[PDB]
Amino acid sequence: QRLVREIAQDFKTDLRFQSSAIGALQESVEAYLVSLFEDTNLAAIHAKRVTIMPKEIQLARRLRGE
DNA sequence: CCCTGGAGAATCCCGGTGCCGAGGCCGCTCAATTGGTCGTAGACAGCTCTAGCACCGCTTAAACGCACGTACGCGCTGTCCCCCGCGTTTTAACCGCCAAGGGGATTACTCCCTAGTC
Repeated sequence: QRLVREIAQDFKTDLRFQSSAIGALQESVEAYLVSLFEDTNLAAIHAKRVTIMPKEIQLARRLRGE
Protein backbone atom coordinates (compact mmCIF):
# COMPACT_ATOMS: atom_id res chain seq x y z
CA GLN A 1 0.00 0.00 0.00
CA ARG A 2 2.85 2.40 0.79
CA LEU A 3 4.50 1.56 -2.54
CA VAL A 4 1.34 2.12 -4.58
CA ARG A 5 0.61 5.43 -2.84
CA GLU A 6 4.23 6.43 -3.54
CA ILE A 7 3.92 5.70 -7.27
CA ALA A 8 0.47 7.31 -7.28
CA GLN A 9 1.61 10.64 -5.79
CA ASP A 10 3.65 11.67 -8.84
CA PHE A 11 0.85 10.66 -11.22
CA LYS A 12 -1.61 12.75 -9.18
CA THR A 13 -0.57 14.38 -5.92
CA ASP A 14 -2.86 14.10 -2.89
CA LEU A 15 -4.53 10.99 -4.32
CA ARG A 16 -6.73 9.50 -1.59
CA PHE A 17 -6.57 5.71 -1.88
CA GLN A 18 -9.90 4.06 -1.12
CA SER A 19 -9.27 1.21 1.32
CA SER A 20 -11.50 -1.06 -0.79
CA ALA A 21 -10.86 -2.41 -4.32
CA ILE A 22 -7.15 -2.70 -3.43
CA GLY A 23 -7.42 -6.40 -2.57
CA ALA A 24 -8.62 -7.12 -6.10
CA LEU A 25 -5.59 -5.30 -7.51
CA GLN A 26 -3.31 -7.07 -5.02
CA GLU A 27 -4.68 -10.39 -6.26
CA SER A 28 -4.44 -9.54 -9.97
CA VAL A 29 -0.79 -8.46 -9.72
CA GLU A 30 0.17 -11.65 -7.86
CA ALA A 31 -1.72 -13.70 -10.45
CA TYR A 32 0.27 -12.14 -13.29
CA LEU A 33 3.51 -12.67 -11.36
CA VAL A 34 2.88 -16.36 -10.62
CA SER A 35 2.11 -16.72 -14.33
CA LEU A 36 5.52 -15.17 -15.00
CA PHE A 37 7.32 -17.55 -12.62
CA GLU A 38 5.52 -20.57 -14.08
CA ASP A 39 6.56 -19.50 -17.58
CA THR A 40 10.15 -18.90 -16.46
CA ASN A 41 10.17 -22.27 -14.67
CA LEU A 42 9.07 -23.96 -17.89
CA ALA A 43 11.89 -22.11 -19.65
CA ALA A 44 14.31 -23.19 -16.90
CA ILE A 45 13.48 -26.89 -17.15
CA HIS A 46 13.79 -26.35 -20.90
CA ALA A 47 17.40 -25.39 -20.07
CA LYS A 48 17.95 -28.47 -17.83
CA ARG A 49 18.61 -26.05 -14.95
CA VAL A 50 16.57 -25.07 -11.90
CA THR A 51 17.97 -21.59 -11.17
CA ILE A 52 16.66 -18.45 -12.92
CA MET A 53 18.90 -16.14 -14.99
CA PRO A 54 17.84 -12.74 -16.39
CA LYS A 55 17.63 -14.32 -19.85
CA GLU A 56 14.54 -16.39 -19.03
CA ILE A 57 12.72 -13.38 -17.57
CA GLN A 58 13.47 -11.04 -20.46
CA LEU A 59 12.46 -13.59 -23.09
CA ALA A 60 9.27 -14.34 -21.16
CA ARG A 61 8.53 -10.61 -21.26
CA ARG A 62 9.25 -10.40 -24.99
CA LEU A 63 7.47 -13.58 -26.12
CA ARG A 64 4.36 -12.89 -24.04
CA GLY A 65 4.01 -9.64 -26.01
CA GLU A 66 5.26 -6.78 -23.84
C1' DC B 1 52.94 -22.23 -33.81
C1' DC B 2 49.22 -18.82 -37.08
C1' DC B 3 49.30 -14.92 -41.60
C1' DT B 4 48.55 -13.98 -46.09
C1' DG B 5 49.09 -13.35 -52.05
C1' DG B 6 46.55 -14.82 -54.91
C1' DA B 7 42.11 -16.20 -56.55
C1' DG B 8 37.15 -17.23 -56.60
C1' DA B 9 33.12 -15.06 -56.04
C1' DA B 10 29.40 -12.20 -53.98
C1' DT B 11 28.09 -6.78 -53.53
C1' DC B 12 27.17 -1.90 -54.67
C1' DC B 13 26.27 0.74 -58.11
C1' DC B 14 24.79 3.62 -61.99
C1' DG B 15 23.74 3.53 -67.27
C1' DG B 16 19.96 2.33 -70.18
C1' DT B 17 16.04 0.77 -72.53
C1' DG B 18 10.83 -0.73 -72.32
C1' DC B 19 6.42 -0.62 -69.98
C1' DC B 20 1.87 0.27 -67.62
C1' DG B 21 -0.33 2.94 -64.42
C1' DA B 22 -0.57 7.48 -61.00
C1' DG B 23 -2.13 11.24 -61.67
C1' DG B 24 -4.41 14.65 -64.07
C1' DC B 25 -8.73 15.94 -66.74
C1' DC B 26 -13.92 15.43 -67.89
C1' DG B 27 -18.94 14.69 -66.56
C1' DC B 28 -22.39 13.96 -63.35
C1' DT B 29 -23.95 13.81 -58.41
C1' DC B 30 -25.68 13.21 -53.88
C1' DA B 31 -24.88 14.47 -49.19
C1' DA B 32 -23.23 18.20 -45.41
C1' DT B 33 -24.94 23.19 -44.45
C1' DT B 34 -28.82 25.54 -42.77
C1' DG B 35 -33.57 27.68 -41.59
C1' DG B 36 -36.63 26.32 -37.74
C1' DT B 37 -38.73 23.22 -33.57
C1' DC B 38 -39.33 20.98 -29.00
C1' DG B 39 -38.14 18.32 -25.58
C1' DT B 40 -33.79 15.79 -23.47
C1' DA B 41 -30.16 15.26 -20.81
C1' DG B 42 -26.53 17.05 -18.29
C1' DA B 43 -24.48 21.33 -15.60
C1' DC B 44 -25.45 23.66 -11.05
C1' DA B 45 -26.12 23.59 -6.36
C1' DG B 46 -27.76 21.03 -2.06
C1' DC B 47 -28.67 17.92 1.58
C1' DT B 48 -26.87 14.14 3.00
C1' DC B 49 -23.70 10.20 4.59
C1' DT B 50 -19.80 7.41 4.78
C1' DA B 51 -15.54 5.59 4.41
C1' DG B 52 -10.77 7.00 5.61
C1' DC B 53 -6.20 9.88 8.43
C1' DA B 54 -3.91 10.00 11.86
C1' DC B 55 -3.36 8.72 16.45
C1' DC B 56 -2.61 5.81 20.51
C1' DG B 57 -0.07 0.77 22.76
C1' DC B 58 0.74 -4.17 21.88
C1' DT B 59 2.50 -9.03 19.57
C1' DT B 60 5.09 -11.82 18.64
C1' DA B 61 5.48 -12.82 12.86
C1' DA B 62 8.74 -11.95 9.67
C1' DA B 63 13.57 -10.16 8.60
C1' DC B 64 18.25 -10.27 8.78
C1' DG B 65 23.28 -11.99 10.02
C1' DC B 66 26.32 -15.92 10.77
C1' DA B 67 27.98 -20.18 9.93
C1' DC B 68 27.98 -24.73 7.84
C1' DG B 69 27.98 -27.06 3.64
C1' DT B 70 27.28 -28.82 -0.52
C1' DA B 71 26.02 -29.68 -5.04
C1' DC B 72 25.07 -27.50 -9.78
C1' DG B 73 25.91 -23.98 -13.84
C1' DC B 74 29.45 -23.70 -16.19
C1' DG B 75 33.44 -24.74 -18.23
C1' DC B 76 37.07 -28.38 -19.39
C1' DT B 77 37.66 -32.94 -21.85
C1' DG B 78 36.30 -36.22 -25.90
C1' DT B 79 33.54 -38.55 -29.73
C1' DC B 80 29.77 -39.37 -33.19
C1' DC B 81 26.11 -38.58 -36.06
C1' DC B 82 23.77 -36.20 -39.19
C1' DC B 83 22.83 -32.36 -42.14
C1' DC B 84 24.63 -29.38 -45.79
C1' DG B 85 26.66 -28.10 -50.69
C1' DC B 86 26.79 -29.92 -54.87
C1' DG B 87 25.63 -33.09 -58.67
C1' DT B 88 21.93 -35.72 -61.18
C1' DT B 89 17.05 -36.71 -61.96
C1' DT B 90 12.00 -36.10 -62.26
C1' DT B 91 7.24 -33.83 -61.47
C1' DA B 92 4.99 -29.11 -62.77
C1' DA B 93 2.91 -25.65 -64.72
C1' DC B 94 2.47 -22.91 -69.66
C1' DC B 95 2.04 -22.29 -74.35
C1' DG B 96 1.48 -23.90 -78.79
C1' DC B 97 -1.39 -27.53 -82.26
C1' DC B 98 -6.05 -29.39 -84.20
C1' DA B 99 -11.38 -29.82 -85.46
C1' DA B 100 -16.09 -28.72 -83.63
C1' DG B 101 -20.07 -26.49 -81.54
C1' DG B 102 -22.33 -21.88 -79.10
C1' DG B 103 -23.57 -17.90 -79.71
C1' DG B 104 -23.72 -13.04 -80.41
C1' DA B 105 -23.94 -9.97 -83.52
C1' DT B 106 -25.05 -8.85 -88.19
C1' DT B 107 -27.33 -8.30 -92.19
C1' DA B 108 -30.84 -10.20 -96.10
C1' DC B 109 -35.72 -11.60 -97.46
C1' DT B 110 -40.02 -10.46 -96.49
C1' DC B 111 -44.38 -9.14 -94.46
C1' DC B 112 -47.47 -6.90 -92.10
C1' DC B 113 -47.91 -1.80 -89.91
C1' DT B 114 -48.67 2.62 -92.04
C1' DA B 115 -51.15 5.91 -95.03
C1' DG B 116 -52.74 8.23 -100.34
C1' DT B 117 -56.44 9.45 -103.93
C1' DC B 118 -60.00 8.72 -108.97
